[PDB]
Order: sequence, then C-alpha cells, then structure tokens
Amino acid sequence: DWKSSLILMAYIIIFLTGLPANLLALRAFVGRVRQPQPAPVHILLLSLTLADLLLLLLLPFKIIEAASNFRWYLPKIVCALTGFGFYSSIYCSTWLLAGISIERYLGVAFPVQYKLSRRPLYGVIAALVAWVMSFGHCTIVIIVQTCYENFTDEQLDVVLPVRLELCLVLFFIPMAVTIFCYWRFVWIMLTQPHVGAQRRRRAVGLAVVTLLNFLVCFGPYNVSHLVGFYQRKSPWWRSIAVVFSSLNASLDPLLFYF
Amino acid sequence: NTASIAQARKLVEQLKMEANIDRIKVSKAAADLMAYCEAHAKEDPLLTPVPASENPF
Amino acid sequence: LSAEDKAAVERSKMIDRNLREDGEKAAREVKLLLLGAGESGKSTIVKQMKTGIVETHFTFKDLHFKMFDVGGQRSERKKWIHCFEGVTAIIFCVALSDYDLMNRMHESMKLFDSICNNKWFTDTSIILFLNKKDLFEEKIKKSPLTICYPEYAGSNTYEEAAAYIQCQFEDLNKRKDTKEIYTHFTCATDTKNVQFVFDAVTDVIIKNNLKDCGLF
Amino acid sequence: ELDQLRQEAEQLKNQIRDARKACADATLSQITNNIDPVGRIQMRTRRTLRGHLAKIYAMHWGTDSRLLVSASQDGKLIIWDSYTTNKVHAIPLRSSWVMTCAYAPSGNYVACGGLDNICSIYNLKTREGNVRVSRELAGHTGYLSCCRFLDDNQIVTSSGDTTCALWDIETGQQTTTFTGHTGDVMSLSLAPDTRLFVSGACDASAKLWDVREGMCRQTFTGHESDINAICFFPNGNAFATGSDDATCRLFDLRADQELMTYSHDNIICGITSVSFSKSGRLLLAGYDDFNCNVWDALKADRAGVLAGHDNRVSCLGVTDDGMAVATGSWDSFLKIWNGS
Amino acid sequence: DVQLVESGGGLVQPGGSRKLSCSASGFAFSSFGMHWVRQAPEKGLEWVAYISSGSGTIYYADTVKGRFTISRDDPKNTLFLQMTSLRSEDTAMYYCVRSIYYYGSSPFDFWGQGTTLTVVMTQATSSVPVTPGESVSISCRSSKSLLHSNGNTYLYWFLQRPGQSPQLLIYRMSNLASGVPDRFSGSGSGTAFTLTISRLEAEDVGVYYCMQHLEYPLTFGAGTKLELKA
Repeated sequence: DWKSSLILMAYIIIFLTGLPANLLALRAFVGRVRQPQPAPVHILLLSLTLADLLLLLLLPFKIIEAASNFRWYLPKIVCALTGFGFYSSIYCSTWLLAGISIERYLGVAFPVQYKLSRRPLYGVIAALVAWVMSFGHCTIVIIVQTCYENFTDEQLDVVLPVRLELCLVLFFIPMAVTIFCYWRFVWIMLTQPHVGAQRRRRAVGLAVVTLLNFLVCFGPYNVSHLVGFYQRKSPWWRSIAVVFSSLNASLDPLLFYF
Repeated sequence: NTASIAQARKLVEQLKMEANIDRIKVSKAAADLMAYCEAHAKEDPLLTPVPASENPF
Repeated sequence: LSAEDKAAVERSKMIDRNLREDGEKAAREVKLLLLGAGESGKSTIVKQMKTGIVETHFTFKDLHFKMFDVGGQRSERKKWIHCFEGVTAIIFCVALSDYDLMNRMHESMKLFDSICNNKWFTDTSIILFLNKKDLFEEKIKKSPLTICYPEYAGSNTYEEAAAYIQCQFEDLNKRKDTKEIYTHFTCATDTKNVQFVFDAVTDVIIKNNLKDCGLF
Repeated sequence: ELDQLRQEAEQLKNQIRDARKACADATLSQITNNIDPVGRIQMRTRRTLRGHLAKIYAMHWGTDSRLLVSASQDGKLIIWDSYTTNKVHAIPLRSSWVMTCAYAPSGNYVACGGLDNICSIYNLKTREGNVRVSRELAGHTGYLSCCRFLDDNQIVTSSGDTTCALWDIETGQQTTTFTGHTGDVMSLSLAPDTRLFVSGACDASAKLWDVREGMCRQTFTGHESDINAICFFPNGNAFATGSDDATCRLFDLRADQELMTYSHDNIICGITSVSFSKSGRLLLAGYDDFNCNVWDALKADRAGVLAGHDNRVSCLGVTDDGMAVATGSWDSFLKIWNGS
Repeated sequence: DVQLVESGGGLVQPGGSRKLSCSASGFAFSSFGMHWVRQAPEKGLEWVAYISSGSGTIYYADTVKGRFTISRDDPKNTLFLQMTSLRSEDTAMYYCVRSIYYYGSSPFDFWGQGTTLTVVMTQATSSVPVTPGESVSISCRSSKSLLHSNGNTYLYWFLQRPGQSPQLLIYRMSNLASGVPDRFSGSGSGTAFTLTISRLEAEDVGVYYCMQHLEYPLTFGAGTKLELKA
C-alpha cells in the first residue's frame, strides 16, 4: 500500500547515507582515541558511532520487510535477535547523547575543575554504564516477548507495562538530564563576557539542533509506549516512529564529524 | 668611537684573507663532485634500492 | 624474540608509560608567556604572583601556572617565537610612565603589533598589563600627554588619558573577531592582578574544552 | 673618519666578485647534460616513532646506524632503536625548550641545547641505571641552535649570540671563539676530516671556519633570505645550504661560488633540513609544506617526494651508512624511509 | 660506588623458611633487573630467579619453581627472596646480580658478596695447568645454536677469583666488560665457543664460568680452574 511505499523510501535513505557517514566518522574517532590525551567526550562519541553502526548493520533486515509488504517470515530466534540489536542501538544512543550533553555542560559551567579532572577512564565507565543499561533493559523485554504481531491478551498484561517501564527510566531520565544540561549550556553562552560572535552562535545553534534531534527522533517511538498503557493496544504507528529514531542514526554522525 | 674604527679595520683585514686564497676552476670542481657520486653510486642504497634480504628495514 | 630482546621491549613500555604520565601532568598546567618591552615593570608583576629565560611557577585556586620571561633572550624574535605556539595566553606589560622617556611607548607598540598580528598567535588571548599607574597620575599633572601622541585632543586628566592609551593598544589587532585582548591597570600595592590572569585563562580553557566536543 | 676603510672594503669585495666570475666558466647543469637521469624514487615509512608529546625540533643519527636521538619541546630526550622501535633511554631535561640535539660519534654522550643558552652533555654509559648531565656549558648569550661533536671531549656550538664557540668538556671553557657573523648562526655541519665546519646565519651567508685556529676563510653569499639549514657534502669540498626562501644552494670550499640552485615555482615555503645522502647524489630537503622533496644534486631535478607528515618538518638526517633516512616533524612523529 | 650487600643467612633446619635481603646502594635499583644465582660448595653456579625492573615479569628455575618466592622494594632499594620448604640441595651461596639492557645486551656486570645458607652448555676439563706469562685458551660447547635471527650470540664469561664474588668479563662473546683488561677475548660460531687470553697475570687465577642468555633457563658451565704450575 501507500504506507509501505513511503516506509521503504525513508529506510533506504538512512542506509545509503548513514553508512558512508558513520564509517567515515568511525575512522576519525578511533584515531583520536589512539592519539595522546583522549578526552572523555571522544570515548562517548566513539561508542556513539559503534551504537549507531550496529543499528545500520541490522538495517538491511528491515528493508526486506518493507520491500514486499511484510514478507520474509523467519523464526522467533532471528526476529528477537534483530529486535534486540535494533532496540539496544536506539537506547544506547539515548544515554550516550546524554553523556555528551553532561560533558559539554561540565566544560563550560565548571571549566577549571573540568581541566585537571578528566580521565579516559571516566568516559569508559560512562560508556560501559550505557552499554550494560541498554543490553540489561533490552534482554528482559526480549525474553518477555511478517514481524511479531498482537500476542495473547493475557500475555499483553506484562508486555505493555515492561515497555513503558523501559521507556520511563531509560528515556525520560536521559531526556531530563539532556535538557537540564543543554538549557544551562545555552543559557551561559550568551552572557559570557568574552566569546567571539561567530563562535557563540555556532555553539548555541549546534546544541539546539542536538536537542531537537534527540526529541524529534527518539520521541515518537518511546511516546508510543506511554500510549500503549493508556489505550491497551499495540500502537499502529510504531513502523513510522522507529524510522524517526533511525534518522538519528544517520544524522548524528554529521553533527560531529563535519 | 674607536670601536667602530677597530670593527671596520677587522672587516677590511678579513676580506683581504678571503681574496688571498687560491681558487680553482668551476669545471675542475664540477668533475670532482661528479666523480665522487659516480664512484660511490653502486654503494648508495638511496640511489639503488637493495633487496629485502640485505635490507635491515 | 630472544631473552634480552623481550627485556628491552618491556623497558620501552615502562619508558612510554612514564612518558604518558608526565604528559598528563603537563596538560593540566597552564602556560603563560611574558612579553614586556624594555623592562616595562617585569619585576613588579612577577613578584606579585603567589642566565637566559626565567621560568616562574605559581598556583592559584588549585590551578598550576607556568610563566616564561623570554624578554632577556636578546636575539631574533621570529626564530624562537614559534616555540611558544599553543600557549594559553600572552601577558603583556607596558609601563605608563615611559611616554615621557623613537619613544618608549612606540617601541612597545611596535613589539605589540609584531605579536598581535603574528601567525603563531592568530588566536592566542593577550593580557595587557598597564602597570606603574601610580607615577602616571603624578606625571600627567606636570607633563602633557601630547608629547607621545601629537594627534591627542583630550585634556591633561587621567581617566581619559588612560583610556586613550588603552584604546591605542586595542586598535593594533587585525583579528579582533577571533582573538580577544584583556587590559588591566596594576599599581605597586595592587593584589588582584593574579585573579585577572585567572579570569582571562578561564575563557581560554572554555574555548579549548568544548573544542574537543566538536563544537568549533 | 672611517669612510676610507669602507672605500677599500668595497674594492676588496669587487675583487672577490671578479675572481668568482673569472673562475666560473661552465654551469654544473651544462656539464651534467649527458648523465642519465635517476628517474623516480619512492620511499616508504618502514618504521614510525611514537612517544613524543610535543613538536620535534631536532634529531641526530648515531655512528652505529641503529641508535637515534630525538629532541622535543616536552623536555624529554629519547634514544630510539631504529631497527626495533623500542626506546633505549628517556632523559629528562631541566629546560623544556630544545632547539638542537647531538650524538657523540663514540655514542657515550648526548648533547642538547635551546633557549636556556646552555649545552648540556649527558653521560649515556653510566655505571648506574640513570643518565646524568656531565657538563653544563655556559657562556653563550644567545639561544643555542646547533651543536655538533668533534670527539668525546671537543664539541662545537652555534648560538643566537652571532658567535660560534669550541667547548672543552673537562674544563667547561671556550677553547676558541668564532666571530664575524652579523646575524645569529642557526645551523652548522662538520666536515668529514673534522678540520673544517660551516656555519649558516640569519645574515644570508655561510662561513668556513677552522677548528685549530678559530678563523674564517671563506664567506658564501647568494641567498636572498636567512639561512636555516646547512650540511656538508660527503666529499668535504662542497656543502649545501637551506634558507627560508624556497631555494637550495650548493657551494664549494675551493671554487667559493654557487654552482646550481634547487628551487621550484610550486614551492614557496621554508627549508629546515638539507642533509645529504651517502654518495651525495641525492639531496633531501625538509620543507614547511609537510613535504620532504628529493633533489638531484647534479641536475636540480625532482626525483621523488617524501610525504606523510601532518605538520612542518623540522629535522631530517641520513644514517651513517646511507641505508635509511629518518624524518622528524612537528607532529611528534619520526618516520624512517627506505627504498624498494 | 656500586655496592650489593646480602643478609639473612645462617643455619636453617630442613623444611623451614628463610628470606634473603640483598641491600642495594649506589645505583638506580628501580631501573635494574635483579637475578638470584646460587653456588653449591665446591660446585658451579645455577640461576634461581629473576625479577624485572617493574616487577611485572618474573621467571623461576625448575628446581625452585613454586617453593621459592621473590619480591623487590624499589623505594627501599632492597631485594627479597623468601623460601618455603628448604631441601638438602638448597644449601649454597646466593648472589644477587643486577641486569640492565646495556649495549644491546643485559650484562651481569655486578655480583653481590653473597650469604651462607646451610641445611647442556658443557665445559672443558675443570683443571688446567697454567703459568704466568703464557697464553691459555678455554673452550666451550652448547647443546643448541645460541645464534639468533638478529645476528647476536648470547654468551657470557665470568671470573670467580678465590675468596671473591664472580665478575663478568665478556658479554655477547664479542664485547669486553667495563674495567677488564684488553687481554681477554671471545669467539664462537653459535655452538662451539672459545675464550683467548693474551698474557696471564697473578690475578687471573680462578674458575671461568660460561653462561647463556638465550632462554631463561640460563644454564651455567661446570667451570675451568687455572691453577699455577709448580
């Protein structure tokens, strides 16, 4: 139908554009870590590219599904694996972006105490915490549960609450701290005494764009989780919503490797 | 002052020493430079690359 | 690899490990360059904080500072000014009492213009310390300022006289958009000069802190 | 009045110019018109050196063709093993501003110098496991720019005070002082017989000196800009000179004149290293465009290009046996190049 | 100067435990690798344990593996060697040897005085009659080709004068040690090695101990005593 025709066009744009961008960004990021004095931001950025890359590696699985109107029926063992990696990549990108916002705020509000305090180790712990939280909160969802469709009503009594619980803690809290850190970062970049005119606007605009990308892309898919608890039914617009988060996988590298 | 006079005198004396040395023909010096390169051409790794067996790098 | 060859490899790794530790300590130290002209109050500013070039180390609010007094080299400036690339800021000292003594102020302006438009310092912040202000007030009451600047149109006061000198030093930069110049007046009994240097380098730290974030 | 001395000085200068013109009959390009060109030369970085945390300003090759010493602004002197890439030594330096470094021909000493106006001599064959500073040569009022070892006891030094000095390690005193340079001398190179050494200064001139008597014989001119690098020819009767102007000039100790210049229109950058090869046919010049072009000494042709540096190249030396060529740049990396 | 004094010797009952403290003074103990070598009464030398400069890499002899434990204290410049379940064959004179990567090798330049403890690579005849003023050659053999792919042959020659600690003479069978006369020389081909002395002196009397630094497992020689003729 027309829904499948448009859902295919958007998916190939992410795959054809994101992969050259992510791989090129990946090559630049690994060199920076290899270069002396790696900042904690690059470690989080390096993990961001890896998290985005995993989503793009499993992207061709979903293009075939939209290729011929929900075809290529395969057992649960592979469908769950495809869903696990895709959701983990989406959710790891959520916390990694929040960690970048925290570092940016700490580098402006408290610049002196950020200079002789940063260590490569801190970025590893932040990345590892995001990795274990993403996999830990996704493996519980996977074991609880064309593609998969409406399960039994009795089973839905636990499928929906675990989805919103996954959405509440693992998205809103990173969203709250992303806005909390970015609001003051944008706040104290215009009242700063001595900052260049052509460099103050760029920092504020990029932070706003990063915040817009976080809410616009990661929003609709996780918003559907809250809708499911109120209206007890699997949302019918998750296919479009997940593509918005997929757009973040391609758009995020361009924001940093540019 | 006397420092300027002494400095000028030293420069004049130094220039005399430079012009008092013997000079050879450029072509004669050209052959000597050319001969050294030709004689040592076979033992220059940069000019002639060596096989990896005898290459320490 | 042989027995002794493996031991040599281990020594190199330990040497590299020690080198990395020293580099981390160096990255946490703020480098400052002192580039005063003709002994324009170099002694008073240095003593207020806390043989060729002089290395001065002082710590203010848990931040270590490195100050280099390279004005005593007495050689070609362009042949060693590239070694100071990447410095956090450049501290400039100009005495206000040298306008009455090929004027001394013009010598300071020429050297200021040399480093303000230098390629190696196209983005390095400059801290201009206009010291010896105590004698400037007394000298302005007995010697007109028009001797140094024939184009001056103001009176023989002090507040406007100081602003004119500060303004002249602030129009010598052709890269005002990308580089900022900080000006301060320091007296003999002044004790807040170290704070101003700390304030100036905090902005520089801010610029390079978000540079690693991919923002500039 | 001193104008009378100036008048006779100009007449002597005219005589020197006239003598050079009389001795010049054929250009080096004309005489080498029947020589088969080298062609194309490709060199690859067999070993890259990592460990420096600041821009590298100097590097010298040992007589064993295996040991490499590099100096950087981080304040650390590192003795590198070229064959195996491991770091033999890491000597801390009191002054982090280093502009030159030297390796003793016998290999028991390493020299360093910079903005501190002191040539520190380090004992590399200590009974203890550390390397101490044997002597701190003081007396120069200008920044050290180049120092070379005549032997284990005699070291020559060129500083920013426009005067070169000969130093005695045991006594720590200037045996001979070389004066006559208006500008500060930057680079120097010892002749193979050690009896002579040339000095390049900012006055766009190069001077021949004597170790025994400390006097200047020949002054070489022709460069339109200040001299940054200068090295002796393998034979010893010639030497090449580098300058901030994008040109390389070759002079002779006998003809006392320039033969052939090495320059190109596509290049407008400075020159920092001019070290010659073993046979003297290849002239490797380090530049400020992140490149180290290969110059044919007999034809001034482009025989190869050494690229791979991300910043300005500040040091470049050829090993004793001419097997490999090492290049150090401001990117804190040293690359050793070889043919194939 | 360089000194290495050991302590912690005496009479040890079988099955007990003891520790040897080789004090280090006059050199950078932190950058020096340390070795333990024991000499049985009227016998040769045998390697015991080795600790690297950073203590990261430690090896052990087969006879003392597990039973013996080694440690070092860089700030105190003291080397420790604790022993567990001492046997009857463990009675020997233990020497602490400092080794550093030097001249492309790891010379055993300095040997400690040693302490008293009471509870492949063959050599020539142990006794050889020599006279002052004559040249004496000492031969050696190896069970494996000591030559490596890098062109370096790992042979070490040691002198143990009576009533004195062993002293290194030749390392890598080509380079003379510091403080040794130019009379001594070495040669070999990776399997058979010989040591040549130009002129003998009254201080050259002793036992020559050969040693291989190829694999770890450094096996010493039986010894070659050069007694004075009647």
